[PDB]
Amino acid sequence: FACKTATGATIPIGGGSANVYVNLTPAVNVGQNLVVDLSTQIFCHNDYPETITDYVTLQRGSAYGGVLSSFSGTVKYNGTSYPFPTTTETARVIYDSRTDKPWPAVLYLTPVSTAGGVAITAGSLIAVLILHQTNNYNSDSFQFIWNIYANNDVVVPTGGHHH
Ligand SMILES: OC[C@H]1O[C@H](O)[C@@H](O)[C@@H](O)[C@@H]1O
Repeated sequence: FACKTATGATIPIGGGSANVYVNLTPAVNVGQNLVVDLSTQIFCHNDYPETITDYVTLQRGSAYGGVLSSFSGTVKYNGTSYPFPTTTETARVIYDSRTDKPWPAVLYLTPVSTAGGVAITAGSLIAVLILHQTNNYNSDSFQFIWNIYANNDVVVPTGGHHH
């Protein structure tokens, strides 16, 4: 079992870490959800599907930068919504093919009530997600650590008399 990003960063058998750079909607209005769909950027495969079934969860997710300071939200993993930051492991997804399959993780993040102005800066680390892989074959338990960086600034528009 190993994983890669659409841009070509890889994490090999046994786990490791990689960086994922994401485009974000540049203005996230109050009450709205900024959606970070990692299933278009992170893909994984099973190296021995004839004999081994791989089980993959989101084990932990932490918030950073502007997301930590100015957003609240959830992570939708394989269709079920969990808190984000996430300290409790999710249900599992089965990987059973040598063909790359998306990792079905999507962040839904809404600005907190005191947000306003620049909330996320380009290049900043905004999230870390731990993909946990086990299987039905041996004792392997591996962590694939995805560092999620913003490709662009995100602003929460404000009102007032200054524009
Ligand atoms: O993907 C099938 C199998 O491949 C390798 O042996 C290791 O990555 C295992 O942990 C995994 O279960």
